[PDB]
Amino acid sequence: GPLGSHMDTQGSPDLGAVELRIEELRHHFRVEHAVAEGAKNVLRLLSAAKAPDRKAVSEAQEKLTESNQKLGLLREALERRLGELPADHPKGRLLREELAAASS
Repeated sequence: GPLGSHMDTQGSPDLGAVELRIEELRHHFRVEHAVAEGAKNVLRLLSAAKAPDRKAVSEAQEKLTESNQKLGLLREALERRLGELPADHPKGRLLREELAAASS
């Protein structure tokens, strides 16, 4: 096969491709982090009642667990994602902050 040219080496991975992956990962992170927080609100809400509903606590605990644990894989995903992106790049800056707000 004919080869031996220069495709012109760039720094960092392809931004266009990785940013597309960023969009969905951050999407997943947001949607889960939302209900993860929202569930803690619910647990506290019902736990502050002298007589909390036993079905409602199960409802909350379940959706809480899923999002909470998944936030782990979503976060560790984003951790390496932003680590390959320049901080001058808008996404890289905000993703670091959103992960910082989460736990990192």
